[PDB]
Amino acid sequence: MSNPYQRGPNPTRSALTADGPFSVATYTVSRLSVSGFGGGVIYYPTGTSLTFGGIAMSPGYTADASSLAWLGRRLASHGFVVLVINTNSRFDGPDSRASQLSAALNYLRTSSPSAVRARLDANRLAVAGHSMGGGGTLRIAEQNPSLKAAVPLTPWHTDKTFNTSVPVLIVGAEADTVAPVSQHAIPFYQNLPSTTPKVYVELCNASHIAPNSNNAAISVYTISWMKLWVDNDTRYRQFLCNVNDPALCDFRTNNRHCQ
Repeated sequence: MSNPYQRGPNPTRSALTADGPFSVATYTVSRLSVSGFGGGVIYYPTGTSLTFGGIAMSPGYTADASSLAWLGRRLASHGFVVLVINTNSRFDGPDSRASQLSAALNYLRTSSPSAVRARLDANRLAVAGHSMGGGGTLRIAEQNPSLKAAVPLTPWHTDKTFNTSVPVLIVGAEADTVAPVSQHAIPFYQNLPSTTPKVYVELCNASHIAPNSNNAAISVYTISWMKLWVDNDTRYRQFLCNVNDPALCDFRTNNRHCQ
């Protein structure tokens, strides 16, 4: 076997900025059915009988899974099972959101409808989250080394050091005034262990709400990082190596993923 996990056509930067090749179905996880997180929406591939890796995603300065619907759908369409949670509360802090992400991942493994479980390879799991949720991503990554990848988006957290070996790609927003890049995203990046694969990208002319609507840069880098590590799909290395992107105002990496 070459790469059992590889999915979809050969990628072009262009295709990575709109919904991908797989058809997508959704399933609402009602708040009324689960314990350690609010509800959620699972986005998953139909029209295929391959299994995909799984992603749990936390919303940002709200409880609403709808705020990241575009990106749950987006990642799904490129070949993922994606559970976007609602949080228990509007005001849940990063560490509680880490708990909720944990619960959503267990939900995916143990509790999802048969339609979903069928598309899912529960051995290949990753996390993403906006803001507060992004801080959660770092915490949960620190606690579960078996996660494939973490993608914090304009992350916010009071703690600055996370001891994780999970590959991290952080998206900062240059004009973010709620989680300023130099007090949040960049410290997170710098404090990760030296041996962990990591990338920081900073969106020019974007604020904390940048992840809340369709966004080409967030799309390209999130899809590529997920593909690279969840799927071991090195065809995605090209979007994360020798990067040159006018959308970006900063780019930092230890370049372990270009090996």
